Amino acid sequence: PKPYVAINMAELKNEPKTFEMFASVGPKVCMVTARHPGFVGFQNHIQIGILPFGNRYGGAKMDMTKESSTVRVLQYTFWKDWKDHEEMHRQNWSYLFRLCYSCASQMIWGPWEPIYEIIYANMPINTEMTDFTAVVGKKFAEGKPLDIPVISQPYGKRVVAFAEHSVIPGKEKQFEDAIVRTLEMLKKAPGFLGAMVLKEIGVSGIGSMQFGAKGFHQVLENPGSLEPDPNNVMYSVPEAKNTPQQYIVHVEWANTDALMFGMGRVLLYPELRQVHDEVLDTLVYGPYIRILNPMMEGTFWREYLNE
Amino acid sequence: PKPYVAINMAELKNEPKTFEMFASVGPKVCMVTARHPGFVGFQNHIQIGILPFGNRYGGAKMDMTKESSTVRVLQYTFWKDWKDHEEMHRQNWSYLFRLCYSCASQMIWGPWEPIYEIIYANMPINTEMTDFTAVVGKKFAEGKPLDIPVISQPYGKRVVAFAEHSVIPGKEKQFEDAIVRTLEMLKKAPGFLGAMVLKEIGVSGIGSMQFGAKGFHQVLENPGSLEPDPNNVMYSVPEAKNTPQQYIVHVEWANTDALMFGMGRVLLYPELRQVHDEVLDTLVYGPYIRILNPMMEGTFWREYLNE
Amino acid sequence: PKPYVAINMAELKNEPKTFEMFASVGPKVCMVTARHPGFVGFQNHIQIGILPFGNRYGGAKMDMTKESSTVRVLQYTFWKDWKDHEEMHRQNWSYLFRLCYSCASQMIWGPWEPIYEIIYANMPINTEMTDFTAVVGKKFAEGKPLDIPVISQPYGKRVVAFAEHSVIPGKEKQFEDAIVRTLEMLKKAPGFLGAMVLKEIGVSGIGSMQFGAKGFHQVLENPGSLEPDPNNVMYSVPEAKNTPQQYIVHVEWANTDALMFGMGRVLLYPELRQVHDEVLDTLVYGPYIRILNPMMEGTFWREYLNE
Amino acid sequence: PKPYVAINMAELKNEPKTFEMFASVGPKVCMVTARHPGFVGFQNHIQIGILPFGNRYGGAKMDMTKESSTVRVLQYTFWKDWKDHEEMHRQNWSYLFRLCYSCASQMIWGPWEPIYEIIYANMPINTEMTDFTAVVGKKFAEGKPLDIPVISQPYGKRVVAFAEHSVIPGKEKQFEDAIVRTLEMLKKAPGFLGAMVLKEIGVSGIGSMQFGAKGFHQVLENPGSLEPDPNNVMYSVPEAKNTPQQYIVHVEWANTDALMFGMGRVLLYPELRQVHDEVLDTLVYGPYIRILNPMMEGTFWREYLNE
Ligand SMILES: [Fe+3]
Ligand SMILES: [Fe+3]
Ligand SMILES: [Fe+3]
Ligand SMILES: [Fe+3]
Repeated sequence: PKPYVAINMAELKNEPKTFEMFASVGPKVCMVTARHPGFVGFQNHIQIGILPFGNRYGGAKMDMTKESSTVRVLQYTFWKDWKDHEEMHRQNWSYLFRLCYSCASQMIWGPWEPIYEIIYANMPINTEMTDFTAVVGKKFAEGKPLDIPVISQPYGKRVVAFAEHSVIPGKEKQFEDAIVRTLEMLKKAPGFLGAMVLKEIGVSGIGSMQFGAKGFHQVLENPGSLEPDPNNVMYSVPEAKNTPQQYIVHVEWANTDALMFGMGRVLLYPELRQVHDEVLDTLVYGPYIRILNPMMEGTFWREYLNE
Repeated sequence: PKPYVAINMAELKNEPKTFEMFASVGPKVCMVTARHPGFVGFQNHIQIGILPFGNRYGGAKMDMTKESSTVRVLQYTFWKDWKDHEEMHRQNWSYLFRLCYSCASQMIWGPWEPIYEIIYANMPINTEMTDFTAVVGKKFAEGKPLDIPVISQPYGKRVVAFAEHSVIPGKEKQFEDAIVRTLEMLKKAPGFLGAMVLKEIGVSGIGSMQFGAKGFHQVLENPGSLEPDPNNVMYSVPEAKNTPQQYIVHVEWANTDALMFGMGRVLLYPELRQVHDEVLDTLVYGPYIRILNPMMEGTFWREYLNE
Repeated sequence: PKPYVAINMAELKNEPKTFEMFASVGPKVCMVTARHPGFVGFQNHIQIGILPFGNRYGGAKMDMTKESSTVRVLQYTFWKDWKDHEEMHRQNWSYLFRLCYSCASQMIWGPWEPIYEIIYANMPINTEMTDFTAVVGKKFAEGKPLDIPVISQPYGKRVVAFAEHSVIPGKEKQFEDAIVRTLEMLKKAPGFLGAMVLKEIGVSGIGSMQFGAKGFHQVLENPGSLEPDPNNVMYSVPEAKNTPQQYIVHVEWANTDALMFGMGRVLLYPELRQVHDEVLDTLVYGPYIRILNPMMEGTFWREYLNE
Repeated sequence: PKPYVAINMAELKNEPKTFEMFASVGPKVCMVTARHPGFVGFQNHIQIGILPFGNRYGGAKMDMTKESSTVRVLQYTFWKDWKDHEEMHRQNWSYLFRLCYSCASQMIWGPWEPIYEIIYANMPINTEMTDFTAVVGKKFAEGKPLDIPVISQPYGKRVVAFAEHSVIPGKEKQFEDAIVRTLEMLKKAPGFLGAMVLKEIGVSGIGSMQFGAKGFHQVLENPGSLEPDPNNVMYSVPEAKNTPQQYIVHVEWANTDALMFGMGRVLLYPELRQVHDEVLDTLVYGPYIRILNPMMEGTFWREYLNE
């Protein structure tokens, strides 16, 4: 079935010390998160660039890593119930906070952790190029050759278009109907590896280190080994849900060329352009498209999705 | 069904500013072109070199990009009816002319835009290496394993042999029969990714910036933001059709080695050489073979072709 | 009287080896050509650049020799009858083919040899700056001061505007009348050294190395010392004549500045601009203006012209 | 059916001028060779190294190209009848000799051209990585999935083990029986792309430039544009057949590691070692194993082989 998604967002200095901490601390946080039985996996991204839309964002390009002074991370964790995410944080607060806080020296902004429900998903399991022979054989043995997925390679061997949208109040249903129609046609593009639509349902105060006064002081004064009071979070997840309603349209691609022209299909193919125009008419903000590299992931989240 | 093809040809300085403008302005032109419902896609090429034919063109080689001071572009746009191309230009002239004119500072020759009909086509849909598992599965589920195409990868990951021919008046039928027979045998060469024969039917004056006196002066005097009179084009598309009749034989290949020895099959394989000799006996000019890289493309034109 | 003109066109690598062969092989070809009594001279050009028309071809300039990776040659041979050119080639094929073929290692495109009739000529004999005293004296002694020409210096000491045009079918007479009126007024421009209008009447297959299948294979397989079958040309000169009709407007100038502002007189001088507008209204293609340096020439062709 | 094989052998200076002539002159010779209807294709190799057999040839390695002062070529041409090869050489002698003689400046040894019959062949058609989807689809449509070959990529994208053997007189039958059993088992090794056994039936004197006294002087005295008398060869092909009987065991591999450990299977796998020991007991000379790169080839010879 469809899990809920927590996306931890932060911006850090673009320097080797940051990427060393990704390799040291990242796996630990993931291991702590996996203590909860509602955890069904994760997909962690670094932003490598921005889709320029021709020259609409003419200072951007799809790979800005060599030039950029910062790196933005977007860490998806998937949950059977979004309340599992909140329980996990509280049950493991002593490990989690101390781990996360060790990133402090590299932080420029964040963490900010909105929660989403998945309202549409066409996402395959990941496979390495070594796996497809056995996948094909199993599917033909089962009499289901239609179930043979594209090869979506894990661990940094594909790219993600992360398309931010916020919708005019009262237009959410028109947006949702038109974006599904759009993605159902978009899957014809070469190198298309899957898509899903995330609809924000709120924000995790504890995952965003957003406390009341007491916890705020505990964070600012912290030597690194004392927890802020997790009961000092002043708001529930739904209380922080944004209006205008926010969505993420998450589309995966074989490479940045397939991304650029594949996403471009909603502008260049007249039939799809007419359908996607109904999306555009609903927007307060967007589409703003970040280019992401899914480097570290627990691919079994897609096994849960498609069961 | 078979679309018509407009091929915009130009020669520009081989320098980074030229390729930057390809990345900034090119997508804009394509987006404007896609406003017309008769537009079914595009395939935009840079010439990377010239087939030397042994040492017949001993100064040429298949990849001259490092040494060449110029870059030739050949931009295919595909149309349900060629008149759609003419209508699109006129309906969107203010955007198109101003976009296109921004390339002027890099231009050495062109634009020149002949219009072609497709008299023969054996062209697959494009697929990325990630896609072939799902394509195979669907074709077997549909009971059509013969319909499984070769893997023709989009966006700069294959090469094109662009073979110019002009034919002795009265020999067009002999040319057309023998070239089809040739291409039906050529598809056995390894790495063959498809072929088509384009027969010129005229030239788009508006796409070639070829006006009467009034438009000529408006082009030469232009600050960049004023349109030449699009009604000042003095000839219709068929009025400029060339005699001797011109053809493009367009053959796609996995790589330049497959191209070199695959096209060479019409000289090296006795059975095919006898067939291709009937092509050669009809020619005023050619074959002259440009090596093209299809870098930017709207691959859905092959979906239209093969429906 | 007016001779016919064959223009051998080719594009070669811009490197010292190419120019060394011009000095070694070029004179030999010309010497073989002078074996025929219908040969009345020659004028051999390298293209040094392209007229930018302001910034219509903003990437071009009048002298591109330092940056360009290729060099284009345009070799005029003049003939009492165009059939003399065809006879000469066949009678001397063993020398000519082997001489021309030794250029192969430098060739990128060509040879392509259209044949032209001269429909208008205002061209003086060449003289060096040392000659003018005797020319002046001789003309006054004869009572013919009007026969004193401008000083048109031979052997690379003037420049040529090579202006390509193709004309809308049915407008040939309007083009020809208007271009003659244009050139009769243009001769007032400072530094004007003469003009002629060449009208294409066909293409020499043998001079273009355009054979049937048999000769094509003999060319491609050639070690350099065996002739392709000269009777294997499959078309006569007039059979290859182009429609739309092609013309060359050939104007000679004291220097590239005189050329730029002198040719510009058809745009800058209102009275001449009105006349030349009648040329522009007839065009399918052009004017496209190559800047040529006449380096090697047999100036006695102008003596034949002016007798 | 099984063609006959001519293998032209030579050793040339290992310098870029040698490889430029391979690209310029090589295709010309092949085009001349394809004039004969008995020609069914070719496979041209450069030796990249020598299999060291541990340190039995401790000064050799599988890739010696960076260090070696020479390059050895082994050019296979395939013929319906070996007499066709002899006929082809004599019928086209003036082109062939002059083309071949242009290699003189680079030659250190050769040419030497033995002729072979194929007594065993397990060789697939070549395919590029782009082709296999259609090959699989076609074979399943034909109901013959067992006929799906390995992917044997043409044009320098695989390697060849060229294993020289000469056999004790009277042991040819034991050798032939044991090598076929060996190769039938060897096809199990990973990356095995095919094998064939060539049995020498003679030597082409004309292809080896081995004339009588008259032709020898004509060769030594040649300016490059005169043929030696091709009828001055003093021996027929079978008159030069070697005793001890010579064989080539030709095995193709995905890469040099597959080659080293795959050919090594006859030493490392006890069951196959016992079978291959019967080959070793018959030998006067060998096995000596050259590592070859098949760079230029006419892949359709395998289409003739497997029909
Ligand atoms: Fe979290
Ligand atoms: Fe166009
Ligand atoms: Fe000529
Ligand atoms: Fe041979």
